[PDB]
Amino acid sequence: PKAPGFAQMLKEGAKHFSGLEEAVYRNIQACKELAQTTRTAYGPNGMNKMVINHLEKLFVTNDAATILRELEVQHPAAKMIVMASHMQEQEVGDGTNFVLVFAGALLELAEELLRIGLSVSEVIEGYEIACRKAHEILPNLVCCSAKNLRDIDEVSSLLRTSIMSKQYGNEVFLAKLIAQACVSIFPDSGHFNVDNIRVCKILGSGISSSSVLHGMVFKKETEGDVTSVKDAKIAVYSCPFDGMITETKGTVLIKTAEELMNFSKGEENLMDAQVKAIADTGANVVVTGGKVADMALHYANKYNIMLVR
Amino acid sequence: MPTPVILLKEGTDSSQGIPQLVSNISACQVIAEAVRTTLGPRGMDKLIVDGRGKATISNDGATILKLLDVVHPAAKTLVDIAKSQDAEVGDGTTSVTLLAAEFLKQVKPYVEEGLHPQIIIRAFRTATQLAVNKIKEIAVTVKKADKVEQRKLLEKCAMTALSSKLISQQKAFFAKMVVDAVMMLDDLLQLKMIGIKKVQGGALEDSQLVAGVAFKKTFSYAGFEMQPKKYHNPKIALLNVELELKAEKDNAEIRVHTVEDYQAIVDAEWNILYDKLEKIHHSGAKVVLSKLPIGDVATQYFADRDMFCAGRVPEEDLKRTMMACGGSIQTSVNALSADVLGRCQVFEETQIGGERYNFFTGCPKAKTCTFILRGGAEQFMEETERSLHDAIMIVRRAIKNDSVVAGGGAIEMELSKYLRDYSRTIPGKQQLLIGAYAKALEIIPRQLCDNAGFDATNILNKLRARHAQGGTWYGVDINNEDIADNFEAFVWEPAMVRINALTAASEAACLIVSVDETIKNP
Amino acid sequence: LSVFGDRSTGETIRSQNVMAAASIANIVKSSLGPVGLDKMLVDDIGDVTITNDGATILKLLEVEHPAAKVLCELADLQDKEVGDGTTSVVIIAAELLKNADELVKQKIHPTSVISGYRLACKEAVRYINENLIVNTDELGRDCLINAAKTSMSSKIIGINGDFFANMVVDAVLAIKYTDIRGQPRYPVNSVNILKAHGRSQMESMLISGYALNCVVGSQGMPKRIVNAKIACLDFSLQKTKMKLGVQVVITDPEKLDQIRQRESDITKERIQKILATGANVILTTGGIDDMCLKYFVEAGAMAVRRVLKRDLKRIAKASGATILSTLANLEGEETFEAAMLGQAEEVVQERICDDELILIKNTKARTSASIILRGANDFMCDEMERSLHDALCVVKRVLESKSVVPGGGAVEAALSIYLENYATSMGSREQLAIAEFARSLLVIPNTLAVNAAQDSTDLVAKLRAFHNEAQVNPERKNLKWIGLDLSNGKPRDNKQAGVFEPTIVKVKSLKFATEAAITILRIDDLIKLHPE
Amino acid sequence: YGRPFLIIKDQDRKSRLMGLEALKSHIMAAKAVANTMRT
Amino acid sequence: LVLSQNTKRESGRKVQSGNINAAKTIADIIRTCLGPKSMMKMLLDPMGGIVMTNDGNAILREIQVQHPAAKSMIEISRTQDEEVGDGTTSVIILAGEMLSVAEHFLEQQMHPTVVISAYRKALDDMISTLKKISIPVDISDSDMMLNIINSSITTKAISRWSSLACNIALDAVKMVQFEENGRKEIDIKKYARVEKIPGGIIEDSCVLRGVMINKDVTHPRMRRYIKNPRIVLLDSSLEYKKGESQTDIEITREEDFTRILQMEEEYIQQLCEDIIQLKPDVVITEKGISDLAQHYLMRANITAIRRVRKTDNNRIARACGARIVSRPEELREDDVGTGAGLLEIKKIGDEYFTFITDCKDPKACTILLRGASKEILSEVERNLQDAMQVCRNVLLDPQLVPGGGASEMAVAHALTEKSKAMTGVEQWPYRAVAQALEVIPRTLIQNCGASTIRLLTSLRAKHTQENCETWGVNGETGTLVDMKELGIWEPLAVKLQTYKTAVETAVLLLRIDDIVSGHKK
Repeated sequence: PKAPGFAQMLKEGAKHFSGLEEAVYRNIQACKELAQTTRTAYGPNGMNKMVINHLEKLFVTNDAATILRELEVQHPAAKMIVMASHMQEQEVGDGTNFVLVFAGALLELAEELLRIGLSVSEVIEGYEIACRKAHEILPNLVCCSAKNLRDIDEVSSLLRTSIMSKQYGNEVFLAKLIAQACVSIFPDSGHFNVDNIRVCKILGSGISSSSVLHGMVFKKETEGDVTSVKDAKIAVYSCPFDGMITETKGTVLIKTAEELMNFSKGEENLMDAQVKAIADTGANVVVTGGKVADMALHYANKYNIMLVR
Repeated sequence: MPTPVILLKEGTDSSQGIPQLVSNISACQVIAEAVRTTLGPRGMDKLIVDGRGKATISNDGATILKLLDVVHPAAKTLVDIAKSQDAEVGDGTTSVTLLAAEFLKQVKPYVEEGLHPQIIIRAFRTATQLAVNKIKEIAVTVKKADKVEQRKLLEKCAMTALSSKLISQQKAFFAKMVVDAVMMLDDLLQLKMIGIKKVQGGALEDSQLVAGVAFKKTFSYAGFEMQPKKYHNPKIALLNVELELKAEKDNAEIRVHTVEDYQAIVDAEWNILYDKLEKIHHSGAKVVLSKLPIGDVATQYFADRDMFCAGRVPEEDLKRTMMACGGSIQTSVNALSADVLGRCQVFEETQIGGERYNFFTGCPKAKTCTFILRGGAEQFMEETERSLHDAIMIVRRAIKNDSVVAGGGAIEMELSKYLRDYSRTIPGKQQLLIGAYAKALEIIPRQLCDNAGFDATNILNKLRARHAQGGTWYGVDINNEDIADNFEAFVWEPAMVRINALTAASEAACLIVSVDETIKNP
Repeated sequence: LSVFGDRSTGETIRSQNVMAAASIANIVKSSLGPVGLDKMLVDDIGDVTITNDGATILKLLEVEHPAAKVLCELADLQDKEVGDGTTSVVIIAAELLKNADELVKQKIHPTSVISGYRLACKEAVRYINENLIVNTDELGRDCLINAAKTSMSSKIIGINGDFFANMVVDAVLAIKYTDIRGQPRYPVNSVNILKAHGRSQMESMLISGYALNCVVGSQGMPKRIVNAKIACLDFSLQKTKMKLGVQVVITDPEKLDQIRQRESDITKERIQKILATGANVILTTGGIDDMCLKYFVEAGAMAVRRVLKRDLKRIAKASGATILSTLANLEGEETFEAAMLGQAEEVVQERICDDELILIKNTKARTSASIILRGANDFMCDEMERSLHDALCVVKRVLESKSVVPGGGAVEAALSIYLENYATSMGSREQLAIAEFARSLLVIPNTLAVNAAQDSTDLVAKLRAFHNEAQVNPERKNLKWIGLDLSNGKPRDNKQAGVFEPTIVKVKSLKFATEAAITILRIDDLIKLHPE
Repeated sequence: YGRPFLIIKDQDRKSRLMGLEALKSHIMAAKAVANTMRT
Repeated sequence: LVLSQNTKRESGRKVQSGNINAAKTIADIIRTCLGPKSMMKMLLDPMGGIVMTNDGNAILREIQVQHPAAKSMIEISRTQDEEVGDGTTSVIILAGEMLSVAEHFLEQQMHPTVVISAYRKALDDMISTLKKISIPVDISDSDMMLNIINSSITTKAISRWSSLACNIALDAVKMVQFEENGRKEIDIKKYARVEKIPGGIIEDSCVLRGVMINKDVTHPRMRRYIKNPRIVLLDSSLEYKKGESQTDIEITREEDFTRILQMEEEYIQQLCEDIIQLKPDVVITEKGISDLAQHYLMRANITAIRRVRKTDNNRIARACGARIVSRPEELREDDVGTGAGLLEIKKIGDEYFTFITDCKDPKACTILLRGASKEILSEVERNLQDAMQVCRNVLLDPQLVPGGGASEMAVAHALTEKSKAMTGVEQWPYRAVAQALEVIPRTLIQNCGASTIRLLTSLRAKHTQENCETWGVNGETGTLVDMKELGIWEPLAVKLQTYKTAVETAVLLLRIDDIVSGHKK
């Protein structure tokens, strides 16, 4: 014993699979795991789930894709369906749950016919054409093709189902606020892009006290005072708020004494003149992410202007 | 040699279901027991030391829980809520954890029954919401009433709030301090304004509140001792700009053939500093502050002209200072004018615990003060500050919200009773949840009596009987060791605290119960 | 301050043992009631063991923590006292411990808890006698049929129970036995059970007699005897010894042949002397020599070597034989008497599963019963006999105590409320323990329902109501009832359903549970000690 | 149910002393300090 | 640390699926091995040898595993093999597949107990089904049995040699009938000795009217060829044997020592003359033989064999009808080795063999297997073992079943007939088991390699007509075939325990919910 033979030592250590056995058995089972992994997933009665990532980060979840995103699965075909719904999610949102369910079920009976002796290729075609027929028959089941563009009530009733599926507890609040969100946004950059929505996360003050703003927020500090004018005059500058330093290494040089006085002195007055010209426009706020000149803010307070950072 | 293909990584741990679910509940109970003793007029506090060897005592659990680095996932959520409620309202975060696990605890046997968690959470949402409104209904305001000075209630709340942590014997002392101190916070109302000075040594009963700012800090330069340190009615200069001969300014090489021009230049560099100083002096003010370092020589010039100065200052305390004296911090010496120039009732600087401090207060319009916190134990300071911190933020909301309730567990007993009768209304599986919701609910005084080492059962049955008909704010007395109108015994709380508490607890389990399995990645 | 191990006290150990007990409970929580699911354990090397009875499971479960071992050994005892309730009793132990601990987990004085528990048990059993149902009025065979198939539920064989129980009841009435001159005691474990993989339990057969896990010694020896000429003999048959030290010394060689001659002739004449009686069947736990084998073939005799001591004792009691440690007489000569013979209709060795085992049919002296097991694997048979082993006991107890208790968890259903009211009687603080005692006592139907996997509380609630109703309008002859079902998931009359259990089962169960928690509850501190 | 589960890192060596035992332990230490300085 | 310290435990559906999966493997690894078109497998024993065999039992009997139910499945194979021999070609493949669908209701959240409950119902009808569709057969008619045997053996490599074995199996089987049980005579397959000798050819192996001994004449002068000898079975040794009582001698006089030595001579010779007084011819004993007596027995020209294995001595005794003796003085002429048609000792090639032929109506016989190589031979006899075993089962029951899956479909619709008429939740399990049955002919298709789905549907369609029940699947054509002409006929009892075993497997694995390791005792 202790010495079988190999007809092909082609492999320096690797996994070659064959005989349909993996396809007929191993491929199926791995898929069946995924079904079992997320069978509970969808449902207003479907409950959430949490997983820790490899970097020990918490994730409570009911959405399959996100939790699916948290799984370094190693079976190849596993990833296929994973990335499948992953893009599917990228395409539509919820349904990840559903498609995986479709996935396993389609697989689950498939080997049965395969085990019953049905042709894999013929299995492919029949599986194909039926889906095509399904597309054909799908449209004839549309009812209540809700149309009202900018009402709150319709979509609130509408969007709830998405909410209820992945949050069965707080539909009324969540419905109105996104409905509040959706109606607030009109076709401006082209038909209500999702990215036109921003979200801020603030701990405490349980969900009922969560709100929605017709504006936008920053969880950042401030430099001078804090005021609101109903006529807000904002200055926006991707440029860092300071004297424009040449990118080239331009070192100031002097030759005589009186340079020093006027050098510091002049810099002061020009930034003041810089900010003054801004202030004369009445702009009570200037914004930038970039580096901020200290005397400028000194001036900015002197003309009492808001700064963003 | 083929091998059956694994699904996930080696050692990717998972455990599913009730055995999974119940385990977390135990951990929650484990968590709570670490904090059960904590809050209470005769409550408890703990000490924990890090791996670095730094000891840390605490009475507010959130700090302790923050110290207690949880490895379990679901337990961190409990830790997470503490930061929330701590970032919300303060002590009772202690109780908040008690809220959850006890809510966890009573359902746990019902969890043994294969009950869909959604059912359980369904009532939990129902119970909390119904509970919450009753809180609002039986909440207490005073501004409709007549016998309140705007601070007495705040005064009462803190005494109530303060009557659990380490300075419990001096609540009557500090309460006035903070209330009148918080009276200054209008209307930015933020804690950043008001500083805390953890000054070592001295009896905490000698700890000070100054209607101004003091500096725990300084630094030694040459003449820094020499100049006068009393300025009876001084004028305050606030410079951000440093004062030194081109120490860290724009970098530039200079070119000069002539020695005299070389001569002239180095003279000129000095005249720069003199010129600011001339601007400094000719301002006529007497005190200059700088976040930045100051040339030692100018101090001598200030000493020569008997002006005070200080550099390298914390801007925060400087920010207080400008917010204290109303003057404006400057970067331009030349554009200076007296309008931005601070004034104070009197400035001084005093030795305290050997430490070299700088004193100035009496500004009639100063919306910012600072707390000189004497105390002989390092650990006391932060612990007190944390106690101090809670005291401020809690009354801050109280200033924000003129709604109060009695303490001493009366609220919860009132709720449990109300829900108890309400459970009779609702038939079926919900009804059992309601009672347990009440049954978990009552725990808070029980531990208090436990932390009092009393027979809470007599108290409870007395309470429940006494809370059947005779009066709302009847509740536990620690000292008389039984029922009392803690409201008339002046145990008064902002509603929001428990309001947020139960709600946050509510979702916690609703979060908690909603998971069937765990997955681990190495 | 003791070396080689520390101590933990109070709640830490208190809860710890609670955690230990609950762990023990969940191990067995799924194998109880008509819908319990049986366990199996790979030993270490694949000699696995499937079984539903915890007493086996626990006995086969290694334990290191103290308190759990109490339960396992306690589980063993009730098995040594009942046999099932292993399905239940340990479940009772921890849960009552669970609730009682919870009270103390607040403040409650343990000794107070003990005292109410002391009353609670006494309260319970008294009402148990106040709720008893007697089988004497009932049809003997019918209720034994009922309880067995009730006992047959939760077991592998519950489907075939009617065949089985009928088989079983015949066995016990075939194991009738006259006791102290005033009792008809019926001896368990006296019935012989032989397990044999192969045919189905459909083909499993009871022996109206005894069956032997033995074979014919001599292939030439005959195989089946239609006669009653049967003997047992502890005395072995070899060339007789000197048997202590007795040296044989020869100075005169002339008789060594005669010496060596008689060495076997003694065995030979003993063969002849017993044969001259005409005995046709003999057993000997001792060894049997081939010289004897040859002689018996000449007789065409029937003989057995190395038979287990107990069975031949049953044989002598069965056949009417006298087991004989030797041949003797009140006079010195070793004589033998036909009166020592045992008698029976026919004896055959038969190859079941290609292995010839010996059958005994209808000993006229004392009617005997033995049961032949047929199954798929050895794993199936050795477990089903345990159920069979327990199957005998319960009926034996029913025979032992002519009284019955309805099965299907009615007990605590009635107990819970009756104690619930009874708790109010004391007025102390112990009634809480009484209340938890009842509350914890409610566990069984919940375990049933979860084992049946439906909404438990509502079933419980309905069970609470009718039993609560059973405590309203004392005209209860048409208001007192008993019963609950799981297969259809709704309550019933187990009395009408025939779902019955022996009273003694629950009686000792509660008491043994009562004692156990008492032992466990009073603990407040454990101290470890490392080995040498 | 009964099985090990992880809560705080190094839990084996995360020892913890509580209550009256802890308090006295402080006292003996404190006395040690007291007597250490007595002379 | 609480429970058992590093002994693993698991519960519920994962356990359920795991057992479901392993059996699926367990059945699968052999699905190639049934049918006249089966395959044939060769194995590595752990210690180096080779066994090549199609009979699944030994294959699984030669299988090491870690998961339990597989080992649980293992014994089930060997048990039915032990009781029935074959069907092991099929029973387990039935078994796991039953489980394979059996899981399918686990996701249906149906409690297995009912699923068990239907099963016990299902088998009952199944046994009733087969009894209805059984056929008794005469047992005296040889040729049908021979047909039955080839029908029973046209599955193994000896297929090319059906004629030989069929008669070979029949002859030994017939000649083993121990009538002292009245008319309840019972045959034995342990008196059916099998001797495998390499070399020669299958055609050379034959049934011997007697016994074969791998030993030799102790002395040349004893003849190696005799027609009608007399044979002695001396259970006792032939030499001087210990005085059992730690006996001792104290001689003092010179002649004593020499005297005693003669006495042992005398004692031995004593034995010799007692033997010869019955005028025997052949001496057989399981113990040694004194050459000095052997001189005497040589002096009597009486054939002698020493140290012969006891079971053979019995079969030798059962060959010549004589009974073994341990007592030469109590030897009885009723056990004269009469019933000996020919005595001989041949040379097989490097081995003497003892040739004992033409007993009058012998009851014991050994089959002489003369082939190519012992692993070939060992494979043969296993097939022989099955061949003879079923025959006695046929000798145990004259009622026969038509296999080839024909019976399988018969119950299948029969349960379907039962299924639709048995309304309730349990109905779906009932049809499912019927659904399970259909695989065996299907499996037969793959071993042939034909369009399984179409043929199966037609077969079911074929068996929808009540008029025809013998329609089964041909081994080689892979076509629907009525059995009556095809003749693949089987003992009913073979199929009974088959289903009996199959369903027992199902219930046993189904009640499982849990795994426990590390017992440490």
